[PDB]
Amino acid sequence: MIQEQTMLNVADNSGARRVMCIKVLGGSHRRYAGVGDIIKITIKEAIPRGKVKKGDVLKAVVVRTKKGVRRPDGSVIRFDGNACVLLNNNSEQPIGTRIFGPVTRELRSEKFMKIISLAPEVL
Amino acid sequence: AVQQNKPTRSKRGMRRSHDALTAVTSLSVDKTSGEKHLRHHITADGYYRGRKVIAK
Amino acid sequence: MRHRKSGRQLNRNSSHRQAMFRNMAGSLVRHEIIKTTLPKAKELRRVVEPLITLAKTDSVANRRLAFARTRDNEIVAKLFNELGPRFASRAGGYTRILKCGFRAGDNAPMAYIELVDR
Amino acid sequence: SNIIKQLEQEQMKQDVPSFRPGDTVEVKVWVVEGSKKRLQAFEGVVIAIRNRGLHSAFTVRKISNGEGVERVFQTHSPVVDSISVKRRGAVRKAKLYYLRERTGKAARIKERLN
Amino acid sequence: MIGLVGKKVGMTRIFTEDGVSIPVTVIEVEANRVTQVKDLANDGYRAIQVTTGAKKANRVTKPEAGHFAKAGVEAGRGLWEFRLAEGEEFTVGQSISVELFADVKKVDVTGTSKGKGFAGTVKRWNFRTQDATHGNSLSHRVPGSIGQNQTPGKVFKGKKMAGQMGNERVTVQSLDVVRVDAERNLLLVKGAVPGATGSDLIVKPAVKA
Amino acid sequence: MKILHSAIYATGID
RNA sequence: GAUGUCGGCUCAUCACAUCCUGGGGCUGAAGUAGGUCCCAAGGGUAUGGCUGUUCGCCAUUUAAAGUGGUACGCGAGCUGGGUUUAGAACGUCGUGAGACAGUUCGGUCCCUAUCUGCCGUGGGCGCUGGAGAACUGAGGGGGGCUGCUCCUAGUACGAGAGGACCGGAGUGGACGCAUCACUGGUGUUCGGGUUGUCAUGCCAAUGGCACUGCCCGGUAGCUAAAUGCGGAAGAGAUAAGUGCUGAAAGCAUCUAAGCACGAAACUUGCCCCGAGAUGAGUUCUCCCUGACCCUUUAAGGGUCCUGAAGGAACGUUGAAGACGACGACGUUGAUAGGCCGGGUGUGUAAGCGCAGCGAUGCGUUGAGCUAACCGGUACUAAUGAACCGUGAGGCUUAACCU
RNA sequence: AAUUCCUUGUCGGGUAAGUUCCGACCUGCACGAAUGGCGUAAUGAUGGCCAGGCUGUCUCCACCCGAGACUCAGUGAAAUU
RNA sequence: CACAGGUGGUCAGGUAGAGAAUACCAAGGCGCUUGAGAGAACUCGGGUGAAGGAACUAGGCAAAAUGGUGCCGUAACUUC
RNA sequence: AGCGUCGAGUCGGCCUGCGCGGAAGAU
RNA sequence: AGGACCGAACCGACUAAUGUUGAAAAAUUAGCGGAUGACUUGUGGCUGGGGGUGAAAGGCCAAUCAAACCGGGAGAUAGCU
Ligand SMILES: [K+]
Ligand SMILES: [K+]
Ligand SMILES: [K+]
Ligand SMILES: [K+]
Ligand SMILES: [K+]
Ligand SMILES: [K+]
Ligand SMILES: [K+]
Ligand SMILES: [K+]
Ligand SMILES: [K+]
Ligand SMILES: [Mg+2]
Ligand SMILES: [Mg+2]
Ligand SMILES: [Mg+2]
Ligand SMILES: [Mg+2]
Ligand SMILES: [Mg+2]
Ligand SMILES: [Mg+2]
Ligand SMILES: [Mg+2]
Ligand SMILES: [Mg+2]
Ligand SMILES: [Mg+2]
Ligand SMILES: [Mg+2]
Ligand SMILES: [Mg+2]
Ligand SMILES: [Mg+2]
Ligand SMILES: [Mg+2]
Ligand SMILES: [Mg+2]
Ligand SMILES: [Mg+2]
Ligand SMILES: [Mg+2]
Ligand SMILES: [Mg+2]
Ligand SMILES: [Mg+2]
Ligand SMILES: [Mg+2]
Ligand SMILES: [Mg+2]
Ligand SMILES: [Mg+2]
Ligand SMILES: [Mg+2]
Ligand SMILES: [Mg+2]
Ligand SMILES: [Mg+2]
Ligand SMILES: [Mg+2]
Ligand SMILES: [Mg+2]
Ligand SMILES: [Mg+2]
Ligand SMILES: [Mg+2]
Ligand SMILES: [Mg+2]
Ligand SMILES: [Mg+2]
Ligand SMILES: [Mg+2]
Ligand SMILES: [Mg+2]
Ligand SMILES: [Mg+2]
Ligand SMILES: [Mg+2]
Ligand SMILES: [Mg+2]
Ligand SMILES: [Mg+2]
Ligand SMILES: [Mg+2]
Ligand SMILES: [Mg+2]
Ligand SMILES: [Mg+2]
Ligand SMILES: [Mg+2]
Ligand SMILES: [Mg+2]
Ligand SMILES: [Mg+2]
Ligand SMILES: [Mg+2]
Ligand SMILES: [Mg+2]
Ligand SMILES: [Mg+2]
Ligand SMILES: [Mg+2]
Ligand SMILES: [Mg+2]
Ligand SMILES: [Mg+2]
Ligand SMILES: [Mg+2]
Ligand SMILES: [Mg+2]
Ligand SMILES: [Mg+2]
Ligand SMILES: [Mg+2]
Ligand SMILES: [Mg+2]
Ligand SMILES: [Mg+2]
Ligand SMILES: [Mg+2]
Ligand SMILES: [Mg+2]
Ligand SMILES: [Mg+2]
Ligand SMILES: [Mg+2]
Ligand SMILES: [Mg+2]
Ligand SMILES: [Mg+2]
Ligand SMILES: [Mg+2]
Ligand SMILES: [Mg+2]
Ligand SMILES: [Mg+2]
Ligand SMILES: [Mg+2]
Ligand SMILES: [Mg+2]
Repeated sequence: MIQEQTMLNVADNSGARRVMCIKVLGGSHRRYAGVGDIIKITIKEAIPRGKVKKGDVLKAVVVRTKKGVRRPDGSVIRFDGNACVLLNNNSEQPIGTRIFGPVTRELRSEKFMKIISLAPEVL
Repeated sequence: AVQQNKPTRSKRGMRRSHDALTAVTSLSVDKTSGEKHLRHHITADGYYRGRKVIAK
Repeated sequence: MRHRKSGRQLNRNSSHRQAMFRNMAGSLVRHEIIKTTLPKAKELRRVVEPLITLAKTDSVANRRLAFARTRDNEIVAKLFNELGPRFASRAGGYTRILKCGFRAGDNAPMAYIELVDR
Repeated sequence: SNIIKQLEQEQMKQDVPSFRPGDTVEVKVWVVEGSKKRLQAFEGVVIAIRNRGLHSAFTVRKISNGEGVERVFQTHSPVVDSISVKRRGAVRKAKLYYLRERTGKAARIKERLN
Repeated sequence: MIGLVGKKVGMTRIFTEDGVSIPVTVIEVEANRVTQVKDLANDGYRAIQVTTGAKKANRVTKPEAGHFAKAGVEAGRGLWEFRLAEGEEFTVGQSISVELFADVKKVDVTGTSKGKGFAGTVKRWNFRTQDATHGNSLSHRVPGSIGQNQTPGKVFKGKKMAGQMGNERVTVQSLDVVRVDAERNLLLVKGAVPGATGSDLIVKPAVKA
Repeated sequence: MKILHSAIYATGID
């Protein structure tokens, strides 16, 4: 449940540390983005030497949310923070080579198989 | 907001046509005492359905 | 909307309602018959009869619960000494409501609420 | 009432172990990842139990990879395979939501010996 | 074709072998007894009148008692009608069970929605509330403007305002038939249906499916 | 906002 | 002898000179993507930074972010940032008081709705004996949006790059209707922790107050952020357009005689209201089968007897409700309260015993308490009655039976 | 610039995006030295801009507690015409 | 006006508290001259709220938030 | 006119009466 | 010691909401400023209308102020309604 102005933490070694959602992509008047939804983000904080720099406009996919995801049986998996993985603006592929923290099965798609493989745990 | 013209006694009576009161349809009679009373209400003397429920 | 809800506000807040019902329960236990407005009697039915059900069994814990709910040692003693044994066989209907017309100062529907064994 | 009671009691598991909030439990769930079907283990402290019969659920909190994850399992759901109580905890509340702001020595729960 | 009249029992869940939980509504559809069959000659159209349930003898009025006596069936809690499709015929006194939906995949459920009473514009028509601060004066959930300064100089018919909400006939279409328990006279359908517990529902085969 | 005599606000066209 | 203005918010409504979706002609139209013109108003038709701004520029989206009218729609619906009172200052003008299509700081927005209009809900009478139900449908309203992926197919086309039409599935955004099974919110009517103080003689245990004193959880109900469903398929008649046959005009020609197609536009099909539809409709069932007297002697009045079906009234009430209205019951009774059992929530009550100098811990004990929940129970309250409502229901003309 | 019409002057910083803000340039329509010029610590219910925390200000509202609104009994106005 | 306004001096209990603040009480005084019901929209005064956190707005208006004592520690600038 | 053939009219210009298109707006 | 600091009484009135036929012809609630001084307050006295007083707003001078109120000139005058 990520809208505009929402701050997220990066779950990859792309150099960023904190990003802000500036647009929820995927339709007109679309309000929220859950796990597995591409968003347009800007970089607020970054490590001194990394692949990305502060003030860059990129795309990202949300991997963890406090709202959580719901399973067909009615189960819900809630995390303690909102995390996303930075993606290339054109190819929409991960920038870093590592993923920090667990992810969910909602990313089990042909597009994010790299994230699934690099993730430590998939719960 | 206020009226632009004075309403008539005809309109006043038409509005008041729904203000008529309704009288009581019937009054129950106690079996033991025989006094008239409202249904499901005790009598003035203190009787209800042939029993002196209260004193006076 | 008040679907499937119980309890009369009676134009009062919770503390005033609780204090008024405590006083009215004490008066009803003391006098075995009281005259009051019909909604007040209907709401009293739901707080006086559980007190007699509690007083049916005599114990220190029950006496302390009755004291916490009534704040009158005379009322607690009467409940656990007379009303308890009197209603020991009876289950449920310890009170009766008799509608007695309307009040004079205001057109308030009045009624008498008493004990069935009186 | 009786109809729904029968319809729900004809679907309830009879092998559910007895656990209390503050107890460490491990739950086996069917991943069904791709064609294969395997069992995944989720171990953590129970912080909330909702006892509504067939609609019963329980919340388990686990610190995984430096991130706190809370998962709510339906007790009678077929996806849940087994629940095992690894450790018993001593708490005085039905809900342990205060553990969401504690980590490390502050999140420790005394064991219920007897 | 024709449908059946049942009672809403409540909502529950069904767990499938693959872990999916289906929210279902329990509908108690007992035997419906045919009281009158209408034809194109006497009535001008083809439909069947049915009754279900039981009613107190001291409250069944004499005209209704005579109608049920002519029908030959026991008095129920009401009377409903279903139009007959071509090639469909029923006899007076015939009993129809929940087995009619044995092969039906999707149904339409008609009921009376729960009454909200007098509701405001925000609740009834999803109107946006005005600002709660920044100087707003006694205008928070008010509708706002309802017309134009002139031309037409009036309010149009059908203007969205406050009024009675709910307590009206509502139909939900294309609900999956989860289960048809003939022994218990039960129909389990996926989703939610209008009304509260104990309300009368009319379940028909889907028309848009 | 200026208030004229007779307690009426001065909202005249200018 | 007064028609409140710019912008913003809420709520809209109409036109088509159409932004997207839809259907076609031409193309300097190979395909994809375009340009122009014609038809088409059913639906839809962004969020932010700056600025009082409309506008505009910029960032990022979308199928699209249309153009206009409606007192440049809308202040007896809100705001008051701008422009227009009184204060003060800068630049400039004047000797000055003072003044600038100049900037800057600050600066009271009243109205209980009579009529029309609109949103809901009732009373009266009528519909031609009265009453209880179920319907038909003249008419009216609601809804109609669209993205992406896959198959056909890397096929048609194309030197390559690139890349289809038609057709068929899946999954989304926005909107709308329901509902509380799940996930949550609330839950001052349930349980517990705790601070200060007062009181019940005192210890213990409780209660009042301090925002529910502060909090921690939480039943039912309501509810969204939660989960079910929907936009249709089909039919008829057509717009632009495309045709067959065919003369006027031996040819030609979609047309003048005929015939076949043709769109989210129209009428249906889907949902809801609906016989005050005074043109007041249809079907089923139930009830009333006395006497006498006057007359201005007829659709007349009066008296005695009779009071049916049904309704109204009263009481207990509802997931019905502002009040009416609507629904379930009234002893041949589960309508409400209480009571019993269970469930839920909270969390191991009080008393007693033991250990410790004590705070405190342990056992009895998952104890005690437990609202609106579930299944039962006639203990309490739903009284016998009385009231309204009648006694076979007009004339004429036809068709049958007699 | 409390002064600049052109003007949202030009460059830089801050923001994804800044007609406001800050630092400069000087092309000062129309600054300027007691109707004082330029600085200035502290002070200000003073004007403008930014950041952390905070939140129903908002996305987008939901529920609850009270006082009216609603019904009953009593008393009983006003503008306007 | 039997009107949420204004009006000088004097007295100064207990517990907690720095205190004449504040909360609860004592002596003393009072429940404020219409009541009774129900628990719609809407208005007023409040409580709570998932995820986000100024995206609202002319403007963080209003709300929310901080808040005591003791100790450690505290920058540019400065008229010290 | 049609494809030498063909077997009754044909080709246009002028003046005129009445007609058609050009012709889209907001309750 | 301080026209020193925080903060009650006391003195003011910066913001918002309510009210605006009000409880009130300027108030209530929640916040807000000063609070040993150029402070505040009780009683009595003085300054009178082209005059008074004014840390200056054309502010105040009995709910009235770019010339108070009362009586008179006076039935001012009104090419206006
Ligand atoms: K359109
Ligand atoms: K007007
Ligand atoms: K709930
Ligand atoms: K104990
Ligand atoms: K200048
Ligand atoms: K100087
Ligand atoms: K100041
Ligand atoms: K102060
Ligand atoms: K003078
Ligand atoms: Mg009246
Ligand atoms: Mg109830
Ligand atoms: Mg009242
Ligand atoms: Mg209290
Ligand atoms: Mg309702
Ligand atoms: Mg809004
Ligand atoms: Mg106001
Ligand atoms: Mg307000
Ligand atoms: Mg207006
Ligand atoms: Mg006039
Ligand atoms: Mg057109
Ligand atoms: Mg259509
Ligand atoms: Mg803009
Ligand atoms: Mg900003
Ligand atoms: Mg206008
Ligand atoms: Mg317009
Ligand atoms: Mg305006
Ligand atoms: Mg202004
Ligand atoms: Mg001035
Ligand atoms: Mg106003
Ligand atoms: Mg009128
Ligand atoms: Mg429509
Ligand atoms: Mg729920
Ligand atoms: Mg439930
Ligand atoms: Mg409680
Ligand atoms: Mg003690
Ligand atoms: Mg007290
Ligand atoms: Mg007190
Ligand atoms: Mg709580
Ligand atoms: Mg909860
Ligand atoms: Mg031809
Ligand atoms: Mg042809
Ligand atoms: Mg049309
Ligand atoms: Mg019962
Ligand atoms: Mg206790
Ligand atoms: Mg228990
Ligand atoms: Mg710049
Ligand atoms: Mg100067
Ligand atoms: Mg100076
Ligand atoms: Mg009255
Ligand atoms: Mg008084
Ligand atoms: Mg007073
Ligand atoms: Mg004083
Ligand atoms: Mg005090
Ligand atoms: Mg209320
Ligand atoms: Mg409020
Ligand atoms: Mg709050
Ligand atoms: Mg929140
Ligand atoms: Mg939160
Ligand atoms: Mg934050
Ligand atoms: Mg903004
Ligand atoms: Mg904005
Ligand atoms: Mg503020
Ligand atoms: Mg506050
Ligand atoms: Mg013409
Ligand atoms: Mg000082
Ligand atoms: Mg002021
Ligand atoms: Mg104050
Ligand atoms: Mg100070
Ligand atoms: Mg101070
Ligand atoms: Mg001046
Ligand atoms: Mg004065
Ligand atoms: Mg003069
Ligand atoms: Mg003279
Ligand atoms: Mg004169």
